[PDB]
Amino acid sequence: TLPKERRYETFSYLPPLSDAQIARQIQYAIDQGYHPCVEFNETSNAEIRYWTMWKLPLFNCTNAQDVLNEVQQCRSEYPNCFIRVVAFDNIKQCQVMSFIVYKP
Amino acid sequence: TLPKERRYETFSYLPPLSDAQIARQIQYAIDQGYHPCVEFNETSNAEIRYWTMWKLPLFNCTNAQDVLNEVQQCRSEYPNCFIRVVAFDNIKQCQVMSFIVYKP
Amino acid sequence: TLPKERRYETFSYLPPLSDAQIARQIQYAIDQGYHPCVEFNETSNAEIRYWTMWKLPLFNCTNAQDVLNEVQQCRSEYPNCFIRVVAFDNIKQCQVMSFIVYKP
Amino acid sequence: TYYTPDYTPKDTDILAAFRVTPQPGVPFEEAAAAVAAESSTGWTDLLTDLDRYKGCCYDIEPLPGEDNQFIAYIAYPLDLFEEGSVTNMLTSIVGNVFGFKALKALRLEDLRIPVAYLKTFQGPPHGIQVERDKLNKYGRPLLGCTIKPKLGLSAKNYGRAVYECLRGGLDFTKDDENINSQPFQRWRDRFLFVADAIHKAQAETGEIKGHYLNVTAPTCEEMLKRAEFAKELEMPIIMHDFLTAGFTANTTLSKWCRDNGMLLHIHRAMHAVMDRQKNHGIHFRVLAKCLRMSGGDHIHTGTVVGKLEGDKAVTLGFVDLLRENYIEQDRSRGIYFTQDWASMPGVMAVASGGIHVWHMPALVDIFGDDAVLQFGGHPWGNAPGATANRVALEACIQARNEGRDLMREGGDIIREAARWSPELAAAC
Amino acid sequence: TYYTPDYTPKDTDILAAFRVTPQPGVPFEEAAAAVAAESSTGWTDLLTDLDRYKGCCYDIEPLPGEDNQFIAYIAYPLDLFEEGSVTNMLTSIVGNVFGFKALKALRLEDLRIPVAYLKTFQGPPHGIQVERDKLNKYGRPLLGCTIKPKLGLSAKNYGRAVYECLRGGLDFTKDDENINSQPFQRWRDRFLFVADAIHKAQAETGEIKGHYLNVTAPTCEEMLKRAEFAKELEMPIIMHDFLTAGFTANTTLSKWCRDNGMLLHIHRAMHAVMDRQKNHGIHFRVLAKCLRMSGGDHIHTGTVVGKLEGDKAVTLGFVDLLRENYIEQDRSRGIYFTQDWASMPGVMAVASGGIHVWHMPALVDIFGDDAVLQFGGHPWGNAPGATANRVALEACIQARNEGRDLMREGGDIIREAARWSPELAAAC
Amino acid sequence: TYYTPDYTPKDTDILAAFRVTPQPGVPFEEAAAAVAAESSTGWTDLLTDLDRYKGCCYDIEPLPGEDNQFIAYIAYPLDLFEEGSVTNMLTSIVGNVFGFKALKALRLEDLRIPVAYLKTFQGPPHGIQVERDKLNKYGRPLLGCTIKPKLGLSAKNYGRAVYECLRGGLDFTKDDENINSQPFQRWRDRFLFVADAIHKAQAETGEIKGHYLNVTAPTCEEMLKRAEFAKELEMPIIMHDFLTAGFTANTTLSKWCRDNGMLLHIHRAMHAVMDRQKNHGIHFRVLAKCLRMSGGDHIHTGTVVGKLEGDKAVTLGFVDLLRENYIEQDRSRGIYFTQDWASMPGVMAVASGGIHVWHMPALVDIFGDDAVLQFGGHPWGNAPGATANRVALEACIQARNEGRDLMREGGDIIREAARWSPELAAAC
Amino acid sequence: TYYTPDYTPKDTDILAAFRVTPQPGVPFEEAAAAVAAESSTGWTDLLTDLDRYKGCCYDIEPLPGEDNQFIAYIAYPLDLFEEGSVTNMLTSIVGNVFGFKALKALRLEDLRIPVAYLKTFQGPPHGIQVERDKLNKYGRPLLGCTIKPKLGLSAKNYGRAVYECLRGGLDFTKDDENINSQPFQRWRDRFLFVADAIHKAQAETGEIKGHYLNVTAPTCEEMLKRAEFAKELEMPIIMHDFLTAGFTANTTLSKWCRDNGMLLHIHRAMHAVMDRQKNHGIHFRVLAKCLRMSGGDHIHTGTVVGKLEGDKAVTLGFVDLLRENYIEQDRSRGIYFTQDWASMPGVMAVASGGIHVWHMPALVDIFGDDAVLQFGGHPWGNAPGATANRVALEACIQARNEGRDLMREGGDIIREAARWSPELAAAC
Ligand SMILES: [Cl-]
Ligand SMILES: [Cl-]
Ligand SMILES: [Cl-]
Ligand SMILES: [Cl-]
Ligand SMILES: [Cl-]
Ligand SMILES: [Cl-]
Ligand SMILES: [Cl-]
Repeated sequence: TLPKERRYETFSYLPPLSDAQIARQIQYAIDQGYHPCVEFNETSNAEIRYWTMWKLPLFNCTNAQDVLNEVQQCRSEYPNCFIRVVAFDNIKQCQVMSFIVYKP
Repeated sequence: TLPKERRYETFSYLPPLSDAQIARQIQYAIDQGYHPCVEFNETSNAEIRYWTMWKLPLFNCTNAQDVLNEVQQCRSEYPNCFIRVVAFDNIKQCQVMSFIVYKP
Repeated sequence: TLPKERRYETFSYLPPLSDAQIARQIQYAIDQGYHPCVEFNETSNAEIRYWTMWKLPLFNCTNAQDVLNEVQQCRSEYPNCFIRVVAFDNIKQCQVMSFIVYKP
Repeated sequence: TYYTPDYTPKDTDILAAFRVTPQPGVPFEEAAAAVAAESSTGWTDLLTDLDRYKGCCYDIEPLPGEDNQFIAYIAYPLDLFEEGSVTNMLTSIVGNVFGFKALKALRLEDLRIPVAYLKTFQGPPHGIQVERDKLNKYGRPLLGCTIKPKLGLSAKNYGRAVYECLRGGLDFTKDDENINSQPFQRWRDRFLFVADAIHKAQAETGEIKGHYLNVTAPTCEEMLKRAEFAKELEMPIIMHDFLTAGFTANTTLSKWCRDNGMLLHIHRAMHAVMDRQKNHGIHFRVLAKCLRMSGGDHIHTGTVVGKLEGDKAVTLGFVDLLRENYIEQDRSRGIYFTQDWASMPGVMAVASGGIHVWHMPALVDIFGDDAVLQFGGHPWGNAPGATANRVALEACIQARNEGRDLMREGGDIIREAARWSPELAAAC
Repeated sequence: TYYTPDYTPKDTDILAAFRVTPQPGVPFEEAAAAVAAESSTGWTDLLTDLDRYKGCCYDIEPLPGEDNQFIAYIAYPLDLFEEGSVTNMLTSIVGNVFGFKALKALRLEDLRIPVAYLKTFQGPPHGIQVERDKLNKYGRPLLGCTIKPKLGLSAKNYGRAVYECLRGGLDFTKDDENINSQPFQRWRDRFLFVADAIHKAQAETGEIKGHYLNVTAPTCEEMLKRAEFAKELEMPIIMHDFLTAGFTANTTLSKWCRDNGMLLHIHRAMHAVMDRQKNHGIHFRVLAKCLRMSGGDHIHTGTVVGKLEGDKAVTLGFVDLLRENYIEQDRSRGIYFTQDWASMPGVMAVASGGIHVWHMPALVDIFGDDAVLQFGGHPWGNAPGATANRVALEACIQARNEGRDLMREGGDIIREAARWSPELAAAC
Repeated sequence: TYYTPDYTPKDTDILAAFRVTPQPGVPFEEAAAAVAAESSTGWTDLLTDLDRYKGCCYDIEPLPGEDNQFIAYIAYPLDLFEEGSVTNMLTSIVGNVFGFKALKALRLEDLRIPVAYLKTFQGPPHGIQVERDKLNKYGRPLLGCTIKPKLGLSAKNYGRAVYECLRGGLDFTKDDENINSQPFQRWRDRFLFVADAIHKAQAETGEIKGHYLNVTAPTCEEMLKRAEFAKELEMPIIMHDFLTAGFTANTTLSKWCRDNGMLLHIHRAMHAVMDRQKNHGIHFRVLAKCLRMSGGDHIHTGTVVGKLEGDKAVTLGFVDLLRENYIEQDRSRGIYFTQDWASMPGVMAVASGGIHVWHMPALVDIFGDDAVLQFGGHPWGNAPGATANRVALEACIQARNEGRDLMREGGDIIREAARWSPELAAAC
Repeated sequence: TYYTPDYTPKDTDILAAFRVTPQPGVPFEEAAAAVAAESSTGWTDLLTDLDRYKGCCYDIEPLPGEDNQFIAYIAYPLDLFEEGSVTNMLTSIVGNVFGFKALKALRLEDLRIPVAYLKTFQGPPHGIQVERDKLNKYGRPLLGCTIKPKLGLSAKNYGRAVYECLRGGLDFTKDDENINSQPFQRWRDRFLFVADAIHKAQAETGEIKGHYLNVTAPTCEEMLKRAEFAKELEMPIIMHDFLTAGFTANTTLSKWCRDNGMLLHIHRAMHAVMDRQKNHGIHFRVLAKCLRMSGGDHIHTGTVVGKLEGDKAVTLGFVDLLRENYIEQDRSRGIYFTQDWASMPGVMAVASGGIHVWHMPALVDIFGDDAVLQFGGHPWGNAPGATANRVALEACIQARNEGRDLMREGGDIIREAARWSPELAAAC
């Protein structure tokens, strides 16, 4: 019998990802030429459309660590808040990644 | 990253005013010939249109102090209520001031 | 004081044409590469959209005489019908002439 | 960045040709870049690919003789513009750039509308060829008179003047652009008495008659209500002041005219506010192209009488832009770009202002058949003055068709006709 | 006949002040008469009393210094004009006269709209006072950001930018005047994501937020459909390009806004095509009076930064004409006539173009409370840049109310605030 | 006359590539001419310029191996076709020519739609990018389940099945194409209990859910009524059978979906009647282009499982034609012409038919993110079956993003995930 | 389970006869079960009684001579199908099954529509008997001409051709199926000039005239708007392309025709894409029964000239299915089932393609009275060519009525008539 459990779109069906797992996902985005960004919010449900941006997108540092740093900086300051990583394609002007990295 | 925090219209982006600061604003209204009045409400949000009047408007006292007294009196009777001072221009039948003078 | 008199569109404000004037009109149409045609009808007024075709359009005789022959043969067989010469521009798919040549 | 002299424009680009006057000390290349930047793109920046939304100046053309002036050619991508919207095309191109501080003056001279953009517009509700077929009028220019005085006649006295003009042999009469609905003459009363005048003239002459009933109005609802009343009265044609009313209202009316089979006469009130000074504004040919796209069946194009041969060539240039399917680039006539209209119908050119019978041969020769010749006094009054103009025109057309030279034989042609027409004689 | 220097204007007359440049060898008196005649009346003649329909020049004012220029004052009878129609008022006055051949140039400088004509218009759908009451915002200028880049963001990305700006303390964000509906961003998707952004900012901050959603459109039907969907989303404000769309469409929208409680922000795209050159066109102050009559709640009035004290005085002159009930004649500020608005509501002045936090003290001092200060990058992004501007503003207002002199103490007032606001400090 | 191998096609021409099988003894050049003639023009003749209305064969390409078959390339002028009308485009090209007696068989393989004709169409009401923004779903394919049995469940039982599926982690469930409204289950009851199921799943999971509610109907009125009721219930998505309903109905519904913010899922019932035989009919890729132009947000593209590498390549060819902006000519994948879509939005590919969890890695690898994977029994039922497919999907996407090779490591990826997911394990 | 050779079909069942080609190695019994399963039902399974929703093959009929082909008879319960919906019936029966992999080919040859299902449909808006009563035409076939060229004539030139045809003695002229609304000819102009042509021909001849005005359109709204304008013009008949527009649009139009008294001519553009190959697709007689159900008053049935006696018998078979009340099973004419139409009105057969006067006796003999004979050049033009056909027709009908044998005496009958008709003579 399935349990009832709030979920969080992409990757929320997997066990939580390790900082090393997060950095691999970020590395994929950098290697595709996408622009990673960090965002967080106090809740998540179906009706919420926007989260809040953490600082700004980092536009092309070549290394996944500076982005990870941001995740963990956000995680330590805002530990009651959901956090996720987003990646933008600037060519097609579309979002191509949005994954839950931390849940309270 | 800007924090998420409730605001309160004019002067809610400054440090809460000192009593001497409230007096100087009230004196500006008196010197312009405006009619100051005090009001309070239990909550404040975008959706609330009217607050509750404290007593009556003060209809031409020459001195900021009697208004300030009213603010102090309200603040002590209702420490769980927001308070603001407002000023009316009777010529143009328009409100020309509305600033937050006390929060919980 | 201008009389009240029924007209018949292009050239109806001139003296009725001679057969020689009718021939020069036709020759122009031929020299411009237009396709002349003869048409007749029992009445004329503003509500009438279509006249009746006399035989067929003449499809690239460089002489205006057989066109004129058709008018003459129409005029004599149908002495009670108004008659006219039209001409078409096949490129533009539009009519470029339509002039009255005989009234009962 | 914004000046790219190696860019070759796509067939889908919108192109603009601006006559630029830079401020003293601004070099041409900076002014040209500025023109392209200020008429286009001007952290979220790196969420988009700004390259594909910029205009660019792809050519700077100096102007021999002119002081500190040049032609900037700008290309804009198709995707910047709302489909079907002359309003958005104008806002995007001329919305902003004319106020830029590094320019002393700016004038938009021409625009190349690409086929892929044109197919998003309806264009004229009818166009030249359909209009002749509805009115049954072939092989000659049409003829109109304006009513005088402009303002002041009661609706009924107004209709009397219209009846007398039309019964004389004119095809059309015309509301003044100032007459909408006013205390001395409410629109509904005018529409009604004008319809009576047309009905009488049409029945007496056996020719289709019309009157450009002005529906220019304060609001779109009010404009459409005047249009519907003309349609109720079975009027074949109405009129609109496209610039003072605006292209939003005009595009509304143009579609309604298509939907309802109504002919649409466009008056160009206010054009010289923008289109007159050589250093600044928008050339009338640009406003004319916009009108063809939004839609009208006729448009005033100015007179050619008493104008230099170079003004005349410029006029003929835009008249081709209004009437033809394909117009080749031709700077001797102020055509900056080749313009392909992809079968969008042409608009009738209306010639008016200070014309009389003795101009007739020249008018027919200059404009040919696809024009309205709008006149507006004969010694004997309205109906005789109309007969005079109608016999003159028919005489010119006969002569031309006969191979006579209207520029040399003009007065002769008129003099011959004056011999069997008393009205025409009285007009000389 | 057309020049009557002894005529004294009635309180019901419309008056026009034209700057006139006659052709070489045309005397002032004939040019004056021509301006009056060609902007009015220009056998049936003796059926009407032409006297009561003519404009007349009642005064000719030579211009010391200027070469071959003068001011012609024209008076027009109340009965010439359609009630409630800016369209007809423009067509009447400026429809024709700017192309007259005896004039080298012509500029309409000012109009005196009589009380009796004003009463036939609705005016702003709300006006300064009602607008503050709806928004609950008192005792200060309002604050807006434009979103950048102008074009190219997807609807959703666009809404993200709006949310960050608003949540930082701005009252409004703004669609660019070029954004209507395009392949990269369809209007309905934009309206929807912007409403989500407003709802989230307004709930986080506890302050009413808005965004001027641009309803400028190809036709009146599509404009009203965009307005209706903003209403359906409970948006408090929308925007319209009044000049590229036209006064017919704008008047329709202004009535719809009154009927539906919607605030109306007016953008002036294309104004410099007509209003920029000193010798020819129409002065913006005329277009502003027309907009006030047709209707708007806000209108762009240009910036005062980096402009001479004489340009500043002219801007301030027309700002008063937009906001006040009664404006006294005052040539040093370009006010040619005393203008009485007979209780028609005033329009908020919108100051924008090249403004930053250090301009704040000057902007507050120059415009006072009844203005929108429209900005549009902070080092830390949208929300911090918004807080920086919002603290700067509140600091200046506190300082003003305290008696401090914002022109001398400005930098100080800003430096003091920067001490306890890190966002504001980062902006210095 | 109809065979002109020197003609070079204009960018505004519509091009067609027909596989032609002539009758024994008909030479290729006559069959080609006949294909061009019978799909176009076929005394009044000399009233028109027939040249500009003919299609022409501009190239004949023999087919190595094939018996008596060749590819005829036809060009049609832009002016033949009604703007915005797929109906008229089909009628014109395929209305007639397939019954011509000199042809033994005829198959239309591809069409090159020119930019100038594409701009007259709306296209998908939303398209890939907008749809992800409305649903909030990024960086992965979407997932759907069809409900079983196809027919026979009461509305309420049907909703119970929907809720269990959705609450398990699927984004969408789907009406069978056969279910419209029937004695065992009326559409209004189904719409209402499906909306209850969605609301409960969406509130339990915090993810946006949808169900393609089938509005295919006997008339346009009844189709739009079913649409409006879905809108009234705030459903995000509906479904239409485009071929059995028709393009006229589909175009209507596609415009209504754009007007109302509704997503449109298109089912391709009946396509194998026409598209299956190699010698005769219309290739699906043509039906797919037509559908993109009329409009849909999703369309079934068939499965890739258990098909030859050459059938796979063909599917991938038309999947690109559905999703991309620019598709380069490429015969090895069945693309006969380069196709520029001019920013018309792409349509999501829907893969369905005989798919299970162990196909997951190949499906992600083949289609990438912009696809809906439509499944339709798990041992423990609907919700567990859904969780299995959802974990499997998320495992493959994580693995891919990590650089793992989904074709070689597939089983491993699944086996690893099965270790911490009991539902996925039970499915192996 | 799906093959039940003992099932006897109920009178309320829908029956289908499919010609099946199985893949090599698939036995007939499995292919047959697959056909029934894949066109029907294909834990929640045991919530429903799947028995009462399945199709079954109740009979397998081998085909002597044919290689690997047989007839499968499928029975479907009444409850599967939406009332009044040809769209849902087609979707149900042919939606899916044609792509099943175990079949090499599949063609639907016939359907038995049960009386209980037929009573849910309107059928023809008028039908044969009512149509003759409205047109006042008894005891003979009707006559039509198609206008040539197909495309390119202006609306006015088009109308001239229609007038000349009609006034010669034809009952109807016809729009081409390609003519909807196009740059060279907009629909509203065409409708208008065609109405004038009919009015003039009807007044000159004293016989009711009509022209099948094509209302095929991009959307249902636009189709209905064209239909309403024909109605406003008092046109007796209009035309629709039922397959390229679709059955949803057609059924909408058919109801509208019934509500408004308009006759509906149905053109079968595209039918050969599905209906031509013997091994795969859907036989025309099936599309024909569908059209009768959705509704039309005329349909194209193909010509009988230059066809084998067996093709002829097949055509006559489906012509009886279109016109009669009760049609007995008859495989020598391709009738697979007895079809009872339960008083649903018959549709007029339209014979066209390559017909000339000398075919007249055979046409009358083959079709009898209830047909439209559609021709489309006489040496003397349109009106004489029409007289020739009309005299020829009347000569044949007189001859038949007199007991003459039209197959043997045909040329004689024509020769006798040619003696007193110069137009008919000229045509020989
Ligand atoms: Cl010029
Ligand atoms: Cl003019
Ligand atoms: Cl100035
Ligand atoms: Cl501005
Ligand atoms: Cl294939
Ligand atoms: Cl499928
Ligand atoms: Cl046929």
